[PDB]
Amino acid sequence: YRARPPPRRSQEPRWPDPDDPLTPRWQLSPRYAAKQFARHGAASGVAAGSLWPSQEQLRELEAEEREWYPSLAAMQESLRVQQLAEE
Amino acid sequence: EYPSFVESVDEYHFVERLLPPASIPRPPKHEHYPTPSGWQPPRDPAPSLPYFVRRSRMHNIPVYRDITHGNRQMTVIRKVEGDIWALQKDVEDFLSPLLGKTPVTQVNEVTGTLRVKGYFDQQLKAWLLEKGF
Amino acid sequence: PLHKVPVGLWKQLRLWEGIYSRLPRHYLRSLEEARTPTPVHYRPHGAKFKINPKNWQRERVEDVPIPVHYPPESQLGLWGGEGWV
Amino acid sequence: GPRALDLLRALPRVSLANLKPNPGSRKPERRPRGRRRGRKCGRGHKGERQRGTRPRLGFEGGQTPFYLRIPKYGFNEGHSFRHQYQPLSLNRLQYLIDLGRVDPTQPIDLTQLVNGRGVTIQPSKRDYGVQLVEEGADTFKAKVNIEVQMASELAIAAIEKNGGVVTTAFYDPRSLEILCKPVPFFLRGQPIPKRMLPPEALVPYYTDAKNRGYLADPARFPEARLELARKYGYVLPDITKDELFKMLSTRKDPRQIFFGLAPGWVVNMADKKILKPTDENLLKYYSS
Amino acid sequence: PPVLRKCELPVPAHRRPVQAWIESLRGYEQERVGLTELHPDVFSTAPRLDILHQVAIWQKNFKRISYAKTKTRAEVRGGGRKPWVQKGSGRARHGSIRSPIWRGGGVAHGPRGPTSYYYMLPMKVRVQGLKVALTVKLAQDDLHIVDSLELPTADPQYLIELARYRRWGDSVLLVDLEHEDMPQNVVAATSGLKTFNLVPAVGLNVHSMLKHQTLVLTLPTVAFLEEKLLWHNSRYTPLYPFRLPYCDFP
Amino acid sequence: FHVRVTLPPRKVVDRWNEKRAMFGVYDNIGILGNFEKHPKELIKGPIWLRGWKGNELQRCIRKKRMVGNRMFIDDLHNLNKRISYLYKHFNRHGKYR
Amino acid sequence: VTYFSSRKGKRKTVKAVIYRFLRLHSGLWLRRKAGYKKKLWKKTAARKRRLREFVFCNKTQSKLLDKMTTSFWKRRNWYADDPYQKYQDRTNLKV
RNA sequence: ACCAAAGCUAGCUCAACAUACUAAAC
Ligand SMILES: [Mg+2]
Ligand SMILES: [Mg+2]
Ligand SMILES: [Mg+2]
Ligand SMILES: [Mg+2]
Ligand SMILES: [Mg+2]
Ligand SMILES: [Mg+2]
Ligand SMILES: [Mg+2]
Ligand SMILES: [Mg+2]
Ligand SMILES: [Mg+2]
Ligand SMILES: [Mg+2]
Ligand SMILES: [Mg+2]
Ligand SMILES: [Mg+2]
Ligand SMILES: [Mg+2]
Ligand SMILES: [Mg+2]
Repeated sequence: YRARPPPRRSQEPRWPDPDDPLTPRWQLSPRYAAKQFARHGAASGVAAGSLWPSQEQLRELEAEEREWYPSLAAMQESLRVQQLAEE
Repeated sequence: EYPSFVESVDEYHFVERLLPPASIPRPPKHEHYPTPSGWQPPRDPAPSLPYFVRRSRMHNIPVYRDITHGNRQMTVIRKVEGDIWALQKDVEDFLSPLLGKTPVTQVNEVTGTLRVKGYFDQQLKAWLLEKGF
Repeated sequence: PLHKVPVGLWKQLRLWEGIYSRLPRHYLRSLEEARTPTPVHYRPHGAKFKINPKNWQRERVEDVPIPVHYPPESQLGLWGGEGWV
Repeated sequence: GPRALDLLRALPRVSLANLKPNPGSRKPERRPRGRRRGRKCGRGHKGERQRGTRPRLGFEGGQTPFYLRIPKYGFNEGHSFRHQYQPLSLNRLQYLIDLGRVDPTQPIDLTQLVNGRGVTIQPSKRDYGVQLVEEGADTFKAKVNIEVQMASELAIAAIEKNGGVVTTAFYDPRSLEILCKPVPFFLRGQPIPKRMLPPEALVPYYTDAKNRGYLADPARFPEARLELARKYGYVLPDITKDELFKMLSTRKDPRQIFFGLAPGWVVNMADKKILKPTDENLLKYYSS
Repeated sequence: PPVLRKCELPVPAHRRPVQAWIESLRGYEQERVGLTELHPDVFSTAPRLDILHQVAIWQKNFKRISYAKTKTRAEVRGGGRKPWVQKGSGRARHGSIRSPIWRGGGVAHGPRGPTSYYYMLPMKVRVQGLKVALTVKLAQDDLHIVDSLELPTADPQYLIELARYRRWGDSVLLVDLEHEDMPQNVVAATSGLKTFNLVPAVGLNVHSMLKHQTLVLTLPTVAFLEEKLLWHNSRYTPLYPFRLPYCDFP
Repeated sequence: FHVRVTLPPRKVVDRWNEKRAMFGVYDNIGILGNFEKHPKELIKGPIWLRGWKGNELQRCIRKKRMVGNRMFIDDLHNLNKRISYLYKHFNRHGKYR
Repeated sequence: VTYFSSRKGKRKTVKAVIYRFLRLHSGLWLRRKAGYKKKLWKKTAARKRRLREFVFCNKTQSKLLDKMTTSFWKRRNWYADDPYQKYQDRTNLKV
């Protein structure tokens, strides 16, 4: 007998059907398209401008960072106040 | 409202440094042996011994120590090709004056492995280095 | 054997097929979306992160709406979006 | 050499009909059948043990258990928030350099170490990078531009004696994951994020010149080097007169993760391209 | 014209490569056409029948999924109530009528659902098993190197008579380099035979090598197998799966 | 203990059919093929068992987690009851504790 | 002890032992003496020192705690300024 | 020697795919 064709992983980008309700959610999430671009990029067909955050996303990121990450000068001033208090 | 981007190939030589090698690089040739880390390559020709202790994939001597039951200490010499009984005889002749008696040994011939009863890893490593393996 | 489509999508499939498909698209899109109603009985927290008073670490907090029951007499009046807790 | 290959000539063909595992590799399972292994089948007489209803492990038959009578004390209290640093001995570093896993001609970083398989960083286990110890400081003869997160005075002195550069930088867990596994991050499709600043607990460590902190004042580095040299009794070499001074003095921006790359770039490895942002808000956010 | 093949990989200084004949599948009598050199770390390693047995058992078992399932006493249809009272009846006490004691009752332990007997031997163990299979096939005079796997005709009886003349045995496994690069002559000659099986290089396995009495390898297949098998002797542990981009690995 | 009185027809099994001749052909697909596809991909069977192995409790847990939303009513009830029984037996019953 | 969890099917660990015990990497378990904070005015300075001193556990209790803890608590931890880092290993144990 | 004994089939079980899911008769 002759062997069957070997199982080969396709290197072409694969996009699931967004209108089929049987497709999973992780295959429609934006991270799926981002990873498809990272894998192929050219043959993927993903707008490279979408990899960066949008305006509202940038604003929310800046708010989060300014609320949960103090500046180096402010942190040094807080540390100086604390060491002065201990002294 | 997609932001504009620039596509460049100039800074892609930095990405080559972030790719780990899938193989192990051969040790560089030094002007003096042994190296400061104590490493030493084998001799250029093969010795006339009827056995060959092949180096590990990291270019180290395959002499390890093993513990069993929390109190049984053994020393394992691996990667032996040839008359393993000659290597066993040489090991017993080398370890007899150190202990005053013939050391207990097991010879796995189908595996090419020697197993001495006790911790003699450093001494066996130095002995194999003197023998040029 | 197993069902090809999960049970949670059966109502969606019936809404997609049959006479439910011939309904107006604006009505259909108004019915599909399930917006979170305003908190009436539970009091939500403002920020998405909070510092634990015991752990002194930042943790992501979320708001879970408390189930409220609307008796059939509430559909004849205007209770303000509340009901029986 | 392998006389077994010559012995295999007289032996018949090796097939699936003559295959035996190693003697002792398979301990045969024993079933409750027969006169010996039947008749209560290794369970004993009545009680809870034969019927399979004995209490849990810590239970001692109603007596207050040992694992509950001991008072609570802080031993692992806040253990999931203690910063961990994988140790790297100068002995191991010299071993890697001598075996050729890492090259002293280039700036050595955590990415280079994990590529050379010198250290393994598990950032999900609260690991915060690599610390330098001095277990092999006596026989260290390598001149490298090392980049660690913590270092001991003895290790820094042993490196300066050979004429290297030690620097302690900070990496929040995300940047540590990215620095340890860059290719799995480049295959993710996300821009290179910024390097978060160290918290207030580590700021005095990274703004100190004795620790060679990456946020420390570069004007106090020669003074600290001279103090270390005069303390450990070795002459401080003229580092600026070295042929590899550029490689020895190359630095990373406190917001930078890799060498040469910049926060906000997308590495498309399929087309070998680097997409850089051009938006003003994007650039301000990525350079802040 | 003598066709000679040299080892394209570094051979250790203490070991010499093993030489083998290169036959041709075109003529009946032309059995000695060239000379090939095979790496000793691939075709002359130590014969490890235990590793052979391990890899064979793995190949047989790791794909198995037993679709055997019996109904316990909880899945049988009836038996929801006591058949008789606990006392007074004079007979034995019972609960459900679907107990494993009863006739139409459930099974006490039995097989439970689809069971997957799945496990993965270490990659170096599987590679060493392949090496040992090739080495024993060479050492037992059951490995034959051919060139280009060319055939004059598509007659399977031609291959039958050729194997009977060359005393290859009952079963022959011809390994080619690629699947689409297989000549239609040998394809049609092997599609009608049972004991003569044609497989590509990525389809070589310990189970098939032990099932077929004779192995046939072409020169490009030998080179490919040597290159694929010798890579694991001096490789690192995978930081991430080898399907991802590495420095020197595809 | 009454044994059959006639000999059964000898099953003529050919060990050289297609399946027996090509069995386990691509087991080394990753090793001999520049690893892209794990031998997991050759496993044919239920979805919750392709390249996975566990005891009965883990099997039931994984089945309910993966394909539980498509099972029938009686099948899902029997699966929940089996999960409960296996939980109680494995966490409260036994000898070695 | 939950030998097989219901969500993941894994083995769980009891939190009391991690709250009142400390495992060194060499296999030893460290604990506090019971009653070192109760009625200190009624006890002698020597007894109070005995209560304040740390203590080890024997083989049976150590194996019990190993059974009650998972493998996450038996790992090698490299903490910054760990007081027990010098005790994480064992030296000169001639068994 | 009675009572009796032996068949190999009816069919079931577990999965995969699947039109997309209250069969036919009304
Ligand atoms: Mg061991
Ligand atoms: Mg037993
Ligand atoms: Mg058993
Ligand atoms: Mg008995
Ligand atoms: Mg009895
Ligand atoms: Mg008794
Ligand atoms: Mg009793
Ligand atoms: Mg009894
Ligand atoms: Mg009591
Ligand atoms: Mg670690
Ligand atoms: Mg019932
Ligand atoms: Mg009832
Ligand atoms: Mg009952
Ligand atoms: Mg039944």
